[PDB]
Amino acid sequence: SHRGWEILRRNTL
Amino acid sequence: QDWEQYRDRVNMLQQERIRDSPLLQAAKENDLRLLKILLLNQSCDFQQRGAVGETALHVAALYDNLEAATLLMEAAPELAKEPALCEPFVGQTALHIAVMNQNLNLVRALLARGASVSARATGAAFRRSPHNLIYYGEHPLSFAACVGSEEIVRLLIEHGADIRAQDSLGNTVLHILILQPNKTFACQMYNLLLSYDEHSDHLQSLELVPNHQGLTPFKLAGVEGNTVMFQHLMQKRKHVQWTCGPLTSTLYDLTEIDSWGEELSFLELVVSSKKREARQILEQTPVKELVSFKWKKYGRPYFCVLASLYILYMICFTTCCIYRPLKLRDDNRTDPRDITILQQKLLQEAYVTHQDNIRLVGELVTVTGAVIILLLEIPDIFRVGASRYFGQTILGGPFHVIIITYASLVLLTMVMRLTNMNGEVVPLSFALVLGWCSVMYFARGFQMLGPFTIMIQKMIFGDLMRFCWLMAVVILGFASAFHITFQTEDPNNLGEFSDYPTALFSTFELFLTIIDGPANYSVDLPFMYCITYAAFAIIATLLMLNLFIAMMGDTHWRVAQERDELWRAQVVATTVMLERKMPRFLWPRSGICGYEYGLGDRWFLRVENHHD
Amino acid sequence: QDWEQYRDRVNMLQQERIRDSPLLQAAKENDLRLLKILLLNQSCDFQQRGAVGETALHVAALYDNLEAATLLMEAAPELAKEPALCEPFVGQTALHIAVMNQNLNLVRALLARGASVSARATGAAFRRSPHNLIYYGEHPLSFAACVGSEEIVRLLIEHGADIRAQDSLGNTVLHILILQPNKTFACQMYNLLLSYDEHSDHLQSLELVPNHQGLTPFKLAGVEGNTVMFQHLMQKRKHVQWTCGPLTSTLYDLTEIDSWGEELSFLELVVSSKKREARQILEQTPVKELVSFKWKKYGRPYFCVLASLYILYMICFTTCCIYRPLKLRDDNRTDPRDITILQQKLLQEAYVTHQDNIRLVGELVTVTGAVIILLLEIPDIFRVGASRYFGQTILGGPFHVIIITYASLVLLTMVMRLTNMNGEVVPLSFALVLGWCSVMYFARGFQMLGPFTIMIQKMIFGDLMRFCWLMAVVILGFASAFHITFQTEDPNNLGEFSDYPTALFSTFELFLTIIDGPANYSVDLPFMYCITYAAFAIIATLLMLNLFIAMMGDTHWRVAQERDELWRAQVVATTVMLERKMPRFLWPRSGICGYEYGLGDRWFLRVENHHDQNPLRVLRYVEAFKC
Amino acid sequence: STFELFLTIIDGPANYSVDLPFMYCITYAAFAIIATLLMLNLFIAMMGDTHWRVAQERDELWRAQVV
Amino acid sequence: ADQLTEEQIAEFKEAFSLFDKDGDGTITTKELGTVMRSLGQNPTEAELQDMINEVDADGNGTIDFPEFLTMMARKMKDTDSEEEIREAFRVFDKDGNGYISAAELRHVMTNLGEKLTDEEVDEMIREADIDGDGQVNYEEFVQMMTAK
Ligand SMILES: [Ca+2]
Ligand SMILES: [Ca+2]
Ligand SMILES: [Ca+2]
Ligand SMILES: [Ca+2]
Repeated sequence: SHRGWEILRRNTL
Repeated sequence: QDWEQYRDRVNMLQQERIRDSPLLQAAKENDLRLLKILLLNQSCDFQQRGAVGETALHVAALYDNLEAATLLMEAAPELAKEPALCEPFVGQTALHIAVMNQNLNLVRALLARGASVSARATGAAFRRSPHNLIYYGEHPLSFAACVGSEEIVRLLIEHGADIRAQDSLGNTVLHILILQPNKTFACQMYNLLLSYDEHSDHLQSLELVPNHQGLTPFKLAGVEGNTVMFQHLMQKRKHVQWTCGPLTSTLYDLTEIDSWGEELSFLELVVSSKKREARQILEQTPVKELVSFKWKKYGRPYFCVLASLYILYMICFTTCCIYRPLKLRDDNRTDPRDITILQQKLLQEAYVTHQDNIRLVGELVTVTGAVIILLLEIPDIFRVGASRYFGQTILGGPFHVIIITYASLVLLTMVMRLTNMNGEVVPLSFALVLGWCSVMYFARGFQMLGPFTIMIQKMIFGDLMRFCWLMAVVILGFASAFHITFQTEDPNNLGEFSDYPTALFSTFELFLTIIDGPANYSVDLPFMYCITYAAFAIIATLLMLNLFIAMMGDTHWRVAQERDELWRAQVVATTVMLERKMPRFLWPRSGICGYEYGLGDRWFLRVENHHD
Repeated sequence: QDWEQYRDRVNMLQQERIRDSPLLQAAKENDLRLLKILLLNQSCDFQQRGAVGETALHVAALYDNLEAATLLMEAAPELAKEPALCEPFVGQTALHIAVMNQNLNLVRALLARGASVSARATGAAFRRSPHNLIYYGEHPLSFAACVGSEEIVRLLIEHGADIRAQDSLGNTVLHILILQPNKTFACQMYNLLLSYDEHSDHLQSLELVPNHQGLTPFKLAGVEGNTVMFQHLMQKRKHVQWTCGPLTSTLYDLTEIDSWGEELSFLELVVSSKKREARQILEQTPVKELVSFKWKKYGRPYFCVLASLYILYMICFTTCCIYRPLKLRDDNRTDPRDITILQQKLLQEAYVTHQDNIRLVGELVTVTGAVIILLLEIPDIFRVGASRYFGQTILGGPFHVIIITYASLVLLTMVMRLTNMNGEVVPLSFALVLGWCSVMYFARGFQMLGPFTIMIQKMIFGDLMRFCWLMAVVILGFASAFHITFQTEDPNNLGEFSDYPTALFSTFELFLTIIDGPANYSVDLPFMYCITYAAFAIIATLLMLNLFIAMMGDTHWRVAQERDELWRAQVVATTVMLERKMPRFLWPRSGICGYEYGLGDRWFLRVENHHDQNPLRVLRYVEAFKC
Repeated sequence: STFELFLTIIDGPANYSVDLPFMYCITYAAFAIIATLLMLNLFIAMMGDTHWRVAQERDELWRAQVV
Repeated sequence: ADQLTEEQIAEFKEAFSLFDKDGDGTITTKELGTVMRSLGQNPTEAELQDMINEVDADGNGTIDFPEFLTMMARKMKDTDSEEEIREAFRVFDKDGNGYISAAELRHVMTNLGEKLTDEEVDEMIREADIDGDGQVNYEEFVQMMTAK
């Protein structure tokens, strides 16, 4: 889901 | 030799025969100056072929070779009419392989010579099977419809490909689109093929041509779970009434969904299909509102009436088991092998009381309540498939095994009575633990108890069995080691392993921390037992029993979403079970008909949505 | 002193010697007017160097200095031929450091003076090791191949770098590409280096030059798990037969994958490799279809025959343990220390019944069923490495320890018999709980029982041991405190802690809630016991035993994906075990050969895939062609 | 003895040769459900939930503990 | 060569095998017509040889995988992005073939601490995968990172 991609976006930032 | 190993060698033997001739080598290499010098002098019998039985036109078409094909069609135009002859490629002509590679000019050059556009390809590599990677059917119009190329398809209707032609499985060309992987292209090929449909045909339209097992193409999408092709078939069955701002009131046709007068209904074939994607048709917008209206209006109180009729029945069965004809025993139990403690034998045949005549009317309920189960569950064995019925776990599943094994054991204890058989206690106690755990079947009507009783089924097969194979290995190793060290010991002071059956039982009970650890502190236990016990306390009831809670704790949220849309496919599959079993006094025909609101005799259903 | 502390000081001592001379300081600073004024008058012996042994050309090349290099090559061209001399940098010349920094003109100026392109760099900082960050080999062609610079590589083939030259480990330059981190560049450097390969060589081609431990470069990718370099080596071993629409029927070569006549096969070196990425070669498209065809056709029924031969064997062993020669005991047990309750001693040596002759034929099965294990498991110790064999947990792992310790204990109870030893019960009961929990080895052939029995292994080492160290600490603290408060108490009414061995045992049993809490309600227990027990009920069987279910509940889904691709590497590693053990009457050679379908004598395998005809993965590339 | 029953250490106090008072069995069925069905197994659930929440926090807390 | 995109070469290497599915050795201009007709483009005869003799540098009208990288370096004219997620793509991928894959994306939620099931990580790819091959591209990784 789109929820999982917002964690990978968060971890590089 | 395996059958995959047979076709692997033929496809390699085709390569040796291509190297065998200079013609077939020049057929695939496009070297036209090695082609033209050959068939000018000594014009060979081109009947020399590969082991597949394929002509030089086939080899020059299996590869994208425009030029080498047309040179072989000029000097020999009779190559266009020849099929392949080996038993897995029967009937594949040169038009088929030209269609398959989407060689547009190679279709025209073959169609200009009168290629047979109805050549059936009855090879063993073309039929639908789990071994063949693509199922495209037989006719070359079907080969063009399932490659998503609209130009070849328009080229075969103009040269007379019969669109209503069906293959050996009965599938017409509109069926084979529904079995395709690329589901969004076949929806657009349905609009292309119905635009060439025969106008004012004598028979039915092409959307209703059945199969060789009876599946309409609209019925096939519900079986294979082609939800995209389901919504494109519902385009021609809705009539948008009005759009009052944001709302929209459409009116679904519901003739081929409900399927009132039919043996195998549409919803019966969807909820019983072996495809895992078949359950997704029961969430589409004309079916989701249909089977919920069948469930909330009639299906839920006609289940709760039935769920409360059975728990009232099973209470009457145990009450006729607790009261059971037992008399005092006279054979002075301390005389024969004083280990035994029996003190009630049976009654031979005697009902002469007053508080047992009220038991016989209760017993007779259990006999006629068992044979009703063997009258309502026995004819359902053969109409689903006798193993598809016991193992589909959507339509009952492993409750019909239980409800029949229970009902046999009430008809088995009836044979234990009326003949004065002594072992009456054996089929009764199996009848209770199968009779009561069949009340669990009626848990599917409630959202509280519905998805949980799928999880007990999904753990008792997938997860309890993978643990209990790994404990029959372990607790045989420690029950054997416990019977060794206490065979030489005194069974009068520590008798937890007096026999090898009790040693297998007391080791299984220790593992579950049910029985206390066998220890008598007033005697000296053998030191070999304590070393074997510390390992048994660590391997069994530290590691294994708590890994079970870990593993079942891990495979619960993996299938927590799978258990949720499996119960929504279970309330549908009990509605279709109940609409078929219950008489038509109950369950009036779902939908609003059109005989008074005049647009036909079809039974319509209205769905009003609010799209943002 | 550590060896990391030795090289740290040399790399700092190099900086003092650079400050020591004005030349080496001007070598790295490019101050050419401090260079030119120096070597015009009193032309020094440039043998003065750093502690690394490096010339002024080396210092002017370790930094990107084009100008300061060429000024030191004009007045002294013999600096180009000199190596470094210290023991961790032996053989590093000026061409190597110029190659390493990808200084393109510095390679040409050194190559114009005849720099030795075959100078081996045998320093202790250049060899392959877990301590050195990069392994590039020895020859300067290899230094240029592993930096991903194609211009230096084309410059060394024209000046005669022997491409077949191998370093001290035996690795040629095509090996050192496979050990690189940047795996996608070395695939393109394989296509560059084979284009300069020696045409019609007398020896083998460069794709087949072995190592100093016997590894072909195709065999090295399977060991190191270089899956990208594996698919580029399979480019030259497939022959695309036809593409009938969406399908494609390729024909893999399978000569260097299967490796029929060889001691250490290719698949034996992949499933036994210490790299965790080595298991990924068993999912590539010519190997996944190969080891599954070896498993479904022969490997699974030849395992189930063996899995049912062993459970039939172990049933015959326990049946010969349950029936065992016990006679009644005559030494009136209430006379010697009436705590004891023995009543069966042994038989001395007597088989004279009828229902024990059928036991001796069963016993003899267990002796010859144990020595077969010590004949099929003992030679396998030394060919894998005797500790790589007992601890790799892909090829058996901690079942070969069990299957040998079991089979010794059947050959140990045979020594307990035939000599009338009294303690026969001790090696038999260890033989059952090791013999039956070795049936667990045959759980790897079934998908139901396969991945679960890896999890029992991954918890009994990683997670049960980290708990049982934290409970031997705890339950020693409460068994000691329970032996204190019941030493002064009467052991006749509450005897759960009569001895300190039983106190360590009854405290371990209480923790697992097996034994009930020791309480006698007809007597007054000491109040110090109830205070110690409420802490033992909270620390042990509230916190610790339920944290165990929490921790094992947490580290189950962490390695639920790791346990799944570890079992797929376990069904392969039992196939390669079974193809090697079973005779060649069984297991015919996998693949279709080509002696009748004429293209050679290599044994081919056909894989037919259906790749989707999605337009979006093609339309971007046919538009860059059209416009 | 009530704290020991909750942890299923001591067996449920029952003497089958005498008649226990019926008020005890009603209070015991609630004590078997509230304490050792709900609460003791919610403990394994809650500690099972707050283990992976601080599994990353416990890892960089030990690296600050070896320092 | 000095185009300097290590992960686009692993994309082009799969992309070059698409055109050269026919045959093992490189592009033969009828092997480009095969994939052009697969799209239904139907290109005219003697316009294929022109479309390849304007990319080919070294005669011998077949174009090969080094020459394939020359043209795609000239197109996709130039992007100067943030360079930080291009570093993070290579650490999320542990096989280094330039595709993230189906299983490796589950291999990072297992390490980052997310309780994500097998279907939901498959749902993560389907949103991210424009060409729909089941493994996200590096460019699909960029478009799923900084575009929003
Ligand atoms: Ca080619
Ligand atoms: Ca070229
Ligand atoms: Ca990957
Ligand atoms: Ca992609």
